[PDB]
Amino acid sequence: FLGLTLALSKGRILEETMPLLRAAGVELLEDPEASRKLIFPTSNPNVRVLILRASDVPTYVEHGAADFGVAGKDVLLEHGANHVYELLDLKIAQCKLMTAGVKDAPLPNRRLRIATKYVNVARAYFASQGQQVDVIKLYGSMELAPLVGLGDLIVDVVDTGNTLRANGLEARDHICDVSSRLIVNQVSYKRKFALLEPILDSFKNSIN
Amino acid sequence: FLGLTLALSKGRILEETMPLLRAAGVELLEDPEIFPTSNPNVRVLILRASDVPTYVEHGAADFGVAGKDVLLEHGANHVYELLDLKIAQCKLMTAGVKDAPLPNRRLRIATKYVNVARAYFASQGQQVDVIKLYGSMELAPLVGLGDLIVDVVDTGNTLRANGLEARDHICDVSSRLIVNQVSYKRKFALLEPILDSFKNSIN
Amino acid sequence: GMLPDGVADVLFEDAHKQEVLRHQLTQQLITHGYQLVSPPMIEFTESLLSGASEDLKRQTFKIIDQLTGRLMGIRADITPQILRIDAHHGGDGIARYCYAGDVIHTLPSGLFGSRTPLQLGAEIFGCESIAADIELIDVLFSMINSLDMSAVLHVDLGHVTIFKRLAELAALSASDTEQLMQLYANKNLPELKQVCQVLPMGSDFYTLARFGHDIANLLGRLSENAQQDTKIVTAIDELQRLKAHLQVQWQCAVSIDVTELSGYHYHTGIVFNGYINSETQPLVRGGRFDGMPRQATGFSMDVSRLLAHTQLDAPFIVLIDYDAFNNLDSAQRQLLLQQVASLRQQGYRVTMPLTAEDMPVGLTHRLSLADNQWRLHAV
Amino acid sequence: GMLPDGVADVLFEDAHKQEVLRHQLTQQLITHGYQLVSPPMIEFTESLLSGASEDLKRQTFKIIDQLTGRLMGIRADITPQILRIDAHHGGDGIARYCYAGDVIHTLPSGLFGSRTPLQLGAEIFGCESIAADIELIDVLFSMINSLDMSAVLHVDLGHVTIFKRLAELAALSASDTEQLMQLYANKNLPELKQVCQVLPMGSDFYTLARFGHDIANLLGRLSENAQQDTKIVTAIDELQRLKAHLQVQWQCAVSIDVTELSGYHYHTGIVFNGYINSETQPLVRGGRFDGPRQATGFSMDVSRLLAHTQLDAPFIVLIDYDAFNNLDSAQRQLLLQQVASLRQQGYRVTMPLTAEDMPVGLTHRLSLADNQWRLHAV
Amino acid sequence: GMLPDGVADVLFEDAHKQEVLRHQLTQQLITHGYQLVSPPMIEFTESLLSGASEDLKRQTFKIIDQLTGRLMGIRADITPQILRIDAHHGGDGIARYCYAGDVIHTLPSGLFGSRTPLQLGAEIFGCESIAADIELIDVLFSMINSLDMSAVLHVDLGHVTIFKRLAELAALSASDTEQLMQLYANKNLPELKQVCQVLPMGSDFYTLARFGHDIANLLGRLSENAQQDTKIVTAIDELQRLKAHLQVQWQCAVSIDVTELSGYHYHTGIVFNGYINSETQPLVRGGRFDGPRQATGFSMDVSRLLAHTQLDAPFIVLIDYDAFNNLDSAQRQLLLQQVASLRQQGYRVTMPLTAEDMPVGLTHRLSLADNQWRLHAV
Amino acid sequence: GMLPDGVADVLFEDAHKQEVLRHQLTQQLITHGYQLVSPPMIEFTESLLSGASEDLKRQTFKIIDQLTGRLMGIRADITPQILRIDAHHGGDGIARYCYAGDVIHTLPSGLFGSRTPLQLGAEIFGCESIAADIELIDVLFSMINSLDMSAVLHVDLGHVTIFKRLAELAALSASDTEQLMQLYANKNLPELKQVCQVLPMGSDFYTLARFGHDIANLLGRLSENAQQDTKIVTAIDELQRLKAHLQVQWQCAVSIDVTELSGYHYHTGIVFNGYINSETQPLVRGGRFDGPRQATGFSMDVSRLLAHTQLDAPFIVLIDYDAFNNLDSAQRQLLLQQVASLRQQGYRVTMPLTAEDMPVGLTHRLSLADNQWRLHAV
Ligand SMILES: O=P(O)(O)OC[C@H]1O[C@H](OP(=O)(O)OP(=O)(O)O)[C@H](O)[C@@H]1O
Ligand SMILES: O=P(O)(O)OC[C@H]1O[C@H](OP(=O)(O)OP(=O)(O)O)[C@H](O)[C@@H]1O
Ligand SMILES: N[C@@H](Cc1c[nH]c[nH+]1)C(=O)O
Ligand SMILES: N[C@@H](Cc1c[nH]c[nH+]1)C(=O)O
Ligand SMILES: N[C@@H](Cc1c[nH]c[nH+]1)C(=O)O
Ligand SMILES: N[C@@H](Cc1c[nH]c[nH+]1)C(=O)O
Repeated sequence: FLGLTLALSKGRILEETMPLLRAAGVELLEDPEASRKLIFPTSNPNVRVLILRASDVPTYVEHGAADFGVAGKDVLLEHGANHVYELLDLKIAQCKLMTAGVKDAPLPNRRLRIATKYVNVARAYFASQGQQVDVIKLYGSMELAPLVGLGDLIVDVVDTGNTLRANGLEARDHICDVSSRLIVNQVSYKRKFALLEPILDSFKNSIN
Repeated sequence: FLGLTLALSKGRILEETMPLLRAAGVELLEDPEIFPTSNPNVRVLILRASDVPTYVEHGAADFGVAGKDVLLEHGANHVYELLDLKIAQCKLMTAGVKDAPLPNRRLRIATKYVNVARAYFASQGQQVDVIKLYGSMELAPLVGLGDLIVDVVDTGNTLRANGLEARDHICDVSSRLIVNQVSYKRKFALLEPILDSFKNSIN
Repeated sequence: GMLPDGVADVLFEDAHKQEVLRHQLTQQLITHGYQLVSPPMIEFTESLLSGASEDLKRQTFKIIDQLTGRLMGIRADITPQILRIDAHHGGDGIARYCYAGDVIHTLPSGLFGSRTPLQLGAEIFGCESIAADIELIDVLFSMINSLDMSAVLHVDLGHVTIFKRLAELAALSASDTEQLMQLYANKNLPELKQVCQVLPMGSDFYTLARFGHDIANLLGRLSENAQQDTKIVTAIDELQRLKAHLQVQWQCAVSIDVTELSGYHYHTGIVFNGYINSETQPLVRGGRFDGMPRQATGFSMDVSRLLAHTQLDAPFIVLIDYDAFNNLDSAQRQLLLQQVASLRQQGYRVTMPLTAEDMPVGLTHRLSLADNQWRLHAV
Repeated sequence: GMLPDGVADVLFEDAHKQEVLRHQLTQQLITHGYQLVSPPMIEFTESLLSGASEDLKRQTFKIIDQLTGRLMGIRADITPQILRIDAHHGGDGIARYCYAGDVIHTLPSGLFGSRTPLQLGAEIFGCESIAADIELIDVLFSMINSLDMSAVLHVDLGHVTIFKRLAELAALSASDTEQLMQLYANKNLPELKQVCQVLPMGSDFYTLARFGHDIANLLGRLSENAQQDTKIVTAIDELQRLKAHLQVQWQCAVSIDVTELSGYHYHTGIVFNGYINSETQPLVRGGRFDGPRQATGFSMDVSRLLAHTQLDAPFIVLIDYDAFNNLDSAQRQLLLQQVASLRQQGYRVTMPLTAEDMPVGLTHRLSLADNQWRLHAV
Repeated sequence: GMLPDGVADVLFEDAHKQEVLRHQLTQQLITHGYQLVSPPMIEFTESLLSGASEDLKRQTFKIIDQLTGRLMGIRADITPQILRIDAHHGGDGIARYCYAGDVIHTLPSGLFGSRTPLQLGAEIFGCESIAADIELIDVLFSMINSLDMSAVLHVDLGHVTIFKRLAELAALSASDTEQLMQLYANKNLPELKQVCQVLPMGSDFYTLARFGHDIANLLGRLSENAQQDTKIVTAIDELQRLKAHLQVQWQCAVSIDVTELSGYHYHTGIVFNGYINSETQPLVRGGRFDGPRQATGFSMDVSRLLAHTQLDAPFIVLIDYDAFNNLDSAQRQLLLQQVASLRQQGYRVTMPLTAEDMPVGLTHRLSLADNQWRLHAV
Repeated sequence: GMLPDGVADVLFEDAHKQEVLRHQLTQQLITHGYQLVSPPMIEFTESLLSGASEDLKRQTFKIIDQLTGRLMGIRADITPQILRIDAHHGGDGIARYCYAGDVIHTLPSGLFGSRTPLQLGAEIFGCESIAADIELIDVLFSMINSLDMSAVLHVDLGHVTIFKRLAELAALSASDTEQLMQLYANKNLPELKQVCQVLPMGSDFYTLARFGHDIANLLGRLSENAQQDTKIVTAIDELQRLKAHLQVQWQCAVSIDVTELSGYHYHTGIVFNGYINSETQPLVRGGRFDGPRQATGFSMDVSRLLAHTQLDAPFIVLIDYDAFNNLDSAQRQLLLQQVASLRQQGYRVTMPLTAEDMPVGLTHRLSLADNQWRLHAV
């Protein structure tokens, strides 16, 4: 295969990206949600799509298995985006990375225990606040961690704050703003710019 | 809360564990798809399988059920593996594209099971480059991210349906009962009745 | 900025406490006849790791001596340095040593464990008698008791000789030993009972795991081949002597675990592990290490682990009033400095201020001039 | 069991002495209002060497953190760690710190130097006044005097501000600075006179080396451009103030050298070097340094005091083996109480394991005569 | 017997291939008038790292010369050694050099990179003209084309002069430069747009990252202060000249990136990166350097060619054991002459020690039939 | 600047020569059925120094792998790497390996010796027969003869088995062995005769030193217990077979020394040392060792051949600058085809950048005379 491989996260990212793609001349030929397929052809026979877990998109793109992808700044910050180009803020799937603790419970006086997916983001943030923390890596749902005293706080993605409040947690500190970004393999940007430029302009046009 | 907190993985592990629990006097009071049980001493956490060792080793859970696959990958130094439950049986294997030949470079392995991968290829005297994947691995060989994958295999149907085939058998996988070191010393009186009912249920 | 995992500043009152503990405990050991030695942080690997387990070699950071090109290490353990020192200075008779020093580990031992413990310890060289093992317990408990801690030390007694004799007598393979040590370490009683039913003297290996704690009756539960072994009977007798001594002399709750093979693998007999409250990582590790032969037994503890369980009297932090002092004649100033010198000798922390705003941290008292007189005044 | 050059055991009575000195001196500093801090032996290089000279970077052993893959260092100097600590905890006001800890150097500093000094020191942060520099001298000499040493401390005063102002005003190149610092360090007056005849304000740079010692008249020997520089006039005035304070208050022989730039290059002003007797390596090194925060302090190798300090002979007691083993339980308990009393008084008492069990340097036996335990000189 | 990450044996046919490639390519460069030099693996750091960035210093393993006590390094790069050699032997005129040698890196450069590349390269010293940069491209593509590879080389052109002139004209701080070089290296366009709105000439620094690829129109997008700078206008003109030469002469797809500063920071002008297929780490790195002498050159890891080059299957011959041992002296001599003839023609002939002595990948037997020795495919 | 003692540039024609020698000799070994392997410069010490003498450990520079924190070494010898490779790939049958690579020594071996030899060698694994030792001599002398050297290789044969069997049979102490090896090494015949009169079978140890050279008669001079010992009779028979083979097949002057224990102490049987003219350090070192797996091989420093090998003077050609620039496109293409033809024939042709562009050691100009391009000696 000689054209562009686009890495997409399933769920929120996928649904909000289809309009940008359609405008760039790239329609998927069926609905992924009801398919046992992970490589999808499109109406542009140069472009094909991979449906991945959001955390694997930077991996596939940096190694060139995908030429470009859409992933949240949250996944990019955690993973480290040194080996890819973040060309475009797409301003889709907007949320924030925040610390969160039990509702009305105060910070204890001991060494803070943080439970999170976003281990590197956590270390970075608490470093910048001059705070030394013990970090516990969680792959799954983090809202449980403070309630059984695994961690004092969690670092997680927050939109309305409804998921926190419904589990007896509340947002404390704002770490940074999160939006899905267009990332490109460094080599793919140099070698396949002719194939990319039309789609990057159509994405640039769709946003502004 | 003064009693036992049981960490359970959702999916295959959960469905196969309910019978062992029922026999130990622990029924969940609703379908998960923090939970109280019919024994008011025991409560249950429904976690991602990979987080069970974490919750147990830190004492947020007193004991849990996780596959030998997750325990081998995580490292089970800080917990006690008390029981092979002989449920959710499968195997960790290497897998590649059907009939595709080994390249001449260092093999590139794409897998969740990064440490298991390094361990296995070490034991076969082979040096590998490993790429960490959190999601579905069957795609990795097909777009040439890795040469092989390390994944859990039951029938082998998921591999064959994606144009892959099992190569090497790494080890056998079964769900195990793990216990927090402190919980085993301090709450043995609450544990022993449930451990015996689990020991009894495997006959 | 941020520090590496398992590396922490000890600051302010914690630093003062650590300094007092290091000093009190070192002086105690010196008064019990232990010779203080202060070996360096770095040696050549030839001497530092001479007869070391792969675990001690892996815990030792390596560096290159730019004078010779040869490999050196940052010590992860002082005991091997005491061995080197004893070899040169100790002679053939009994010799006692104590030490306190920083050691560095490449990896932490426990969940969020320290990589920079302040290792403090004692070694007795040149005595075979269990009496030397009893003297060390006496010295250790003398030290623990002097700290007036709220927390209580649980002692776990083990003996590596017991399992090693059973392994030799039952002629276990290299791998069968590994499978039993793994099952012991995870207290897998069911899967052990299965493995043990097919092993020679297999019932003895199951007995260790099920009935090892009951040391009074352990001998009467072992096979005739095992019961006849002098090294096993000695081992079980040493545990009973120490267990008794610890309960009678020191009112210590002792638990026996003859499946404990977890310390530094240079251990050759009796092993002791002191746990503080319900903490997973032991405060104190000790046991026999006859093997450079020279007889040797000792213990080490991380002084830093005592911090959370020891208290000092709140300190007196005194600030001399700036304005009042500068209003004094020369003779009046000299008179104050004599009074300040008296306070410092008594352990008062007195700041002679540089400015009106010069404020010591956690101020308790002001030294103030009221009716031509200098007195302490709580704030 | 050979050791690396510049690495030595401190053994037995020397180890006891070192432990007493470390503790006496730490307690003195604490009672003078200095906060004891004990920072770790290892940090990431990012924090440990943050704004460090090539000399400090070269003296720091590097090691690999296997958790992150990042570089760490074994500290060669604690002062940078006090700076990090002060930055977080110190605030904007005055803050005092003291420390005692092992540091490791890759290379020895001078002729047969240690690579493992026990660095003990004090820092004052947040005061511009020469008063802070005067307090530290007073604290240091308070400490030196408490040791009741026979040996005497010669103090060498320098000031890096003087050369640094001349370097800025004469607009020196990177390499010309290096050639002058090399020549200054061996006080090569002939080869300096040659180099200085071609340099701008070159006569001023030669004046530093030839007439730096005579601080009373140094200003009147400098070029008009130099003499009008406020930072140079302040610098030379600070040396005169400290020289006077040291002679008047402390009866200390002071020598000036305004070309001493051999200390750690984080120094930004006054520098102090304390030499014990005629020893090549200074015992004490101190000076001004900077974060936008004022800082001054000193450090000393406690190990260098050992050969010049003495303690009271220790009392080393051996309980008679045969007599003790002849005792009933109640009689044994009675002895242990008496032995506990002796240890509390600082007696070194060995409860023997065998008849041959002999403590090193035995002074006294605790012996049983007529149902009574008494000390007996051997 | 596991090896360190980024260290691999090159074995058997791969080793033969590597040896052929090393030799073919070295002879090509020699016939193009490049002088072969073979400098040592180790020098003193004074010479090996003379005017080196932190990146080159960090990639160089350090070792101790036990004769002098001085620091040496295992070379991570040969180019600085060519510079030393040229300084002594080269004179003021034009000089050409080629080299092939092992170099060692402390860390791998990219995802699963080698730490032991076989570095092969050419340098032209003493010519300012872009003509020297064009000769090297011609020599390199002459070499690449001779390999008859299926894989294709994508060339990336950069120019460090452009950013360095903008840094000087905008009078950027030491730290601001670092933050821009970090952002450029991940082409973080959003976070760069934010940083650039507060920097002097900030729009020019954003223009480099967003519109650097479009070199035809880049000049017309820069600030008037920037557009007036001769060194920037020359730089952008040099890129256009090379881009044109590569497309016209060589039918080469060129991409421009004027923010490429990831090569060794001794580069002073034009930079070239050759990528093979879609591989992350470039095969070829080249550019201008000046450590008062003009210099330009390139280097490549010969080992990276292995997976993309093929040799004719080799002829591996085994002499029949039993037949040979049945021969008289004169008959044996006659065979050895025939075997010598086969080896001269490049046949791999094994004279067997036993009946079981079997060469790996046997293709032919040399067998005796009717008093005659002939080859027989197995 | 200056280079470390025992470290030298190989420049220009010496570099060309070294490159040709490395390649010719590697191809020869490959055609004799030896598998080329190219193992890395650095491994973990665990594998690199696995079963090594203290001499090989001390010749190996140590470095820290920053990925793992573990110790690595720059190889001082490739043979141990062939052993590792053979262990994995070789199997139980016979296996042949050849190699050429740089190795680094911490100290020079002889007065002003190299610390950076280009080690080239062959190993046979899995054959007990002296036949394998004879094949290696055949391969070596095939290589030496192909070099057309003026200098002559003197071969010294030893056999460590002989002395080791005498040491075992005479039941010598640890220290008595040391005193005999010291006396042998300094050919102290008088002080040996004294020591030997008190040792059991002492006359046999004296016989080795006095009559070891005369291998034809050595067996008939030894004690009855020695003369019957199978391992001694085999050893002396192996020396006679090799001595004969070297003189008859290869016209090589052989000297025997059964008291030679010089070379890497991993040697376990026959040993060969090739000396070039009257040079103190041997060019070639070889003999038996153990992978249990049988092993024999040799190594040589290719760089030691340079001073004794000559190549045909090279043709260094400069195309006339002015004439070339006067050509149309079709005329330029026509020249480049002619230039390509010359380079294929090994001519060194420089396409000039300027009128002054002069290749080093110019022999010929390619000049245009009467619409034709011809070579012209200068
Ligand atoms: O702030 P709120 O409005 O409550 O929503 C934020 C939540 O939305 C996501 O859930 P989801 O499980 O849908 O994300 P994922 O499945 O894509 O990981 C994410 O995990 C947040 O917890
Ligand atoms: O029957 P097979 O074709 O051999 O496949 C069995 C599957 O079971 C595992 O995932 P599962 O969906 O059971 O659990 P998970 O979703 O929690 O990983 C695993 O990923 C296999 O693909
Ligand atoms: N040094 C050992 C304890 C010990 C001292 N002597 C014998 N054992 C440890 O750190 O665990
Ligand atoms: N740390 C310095 C002395 C010092 C402390 N503060 C200022 N100077 C040294 O050892 O050389
Ligand atoms: N030696 C450089 C390439 C180069 C040669 N000359 C100039 N640049 C490298 O390997 O990256
Ligand atoms: N490697 C040895 C020679 C040898 C190879 N095989 C056996 N001996 C040397 O350099 O001296």
